[PDB]
Amino acid sequence: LHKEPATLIKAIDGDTVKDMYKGQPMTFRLLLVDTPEFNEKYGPEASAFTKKMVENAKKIEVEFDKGQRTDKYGRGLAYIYADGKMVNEALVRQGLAKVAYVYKGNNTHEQLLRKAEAQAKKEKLNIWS
Ligand SMILES: Cc1cn([C@H]2C[C@H](OP(=O)(O)O)[C@@H](COP(=O)(O)O)O2)c(=O)[nH]c1=O
Ligand SMILES: [Ca+2]
Repeated sequence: LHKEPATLIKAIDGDTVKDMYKGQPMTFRLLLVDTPEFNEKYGPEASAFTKKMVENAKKIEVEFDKGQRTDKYGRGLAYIYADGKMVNEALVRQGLAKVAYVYKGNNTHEQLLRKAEAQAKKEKLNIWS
């Protein structure tokens, strides 16, 4: 896998962000996670966490996996990095997302994320509280 450049257009919610990628706007859905909807418990906290992480970064990157790059809604499927730190992993490590939507052949970072989930659970953080 490799990181590619993008620029934030707009944080959307805990697991979606609108970035410009190769000069075109697109909405990215974070691989391998599920944050609560805004209307749900922890949903606002997830949205706020992702927003601050992407808005504060000097450098946003996208990393596609080995399989599907868009989902059925035309959303990009990627791991997103903010100054080198993976947003997907950070959300899981803080108990603000579950590991979810693990489809075969776009699951390169599954075990990293699962390791983070286990530690969030041990710490009884947020969703695990
Ligand atoms: C994360 C992810 C979601 N999806 C689709 C599955 C779900 O379809 P359904 O909408 O039919 O439930 C939907 C969940 O995304 P959200 O959690 O953003 O709603 O996105 C993928 O197809 N591939 C992915 O890697
Ligand atoms: Ca969601």
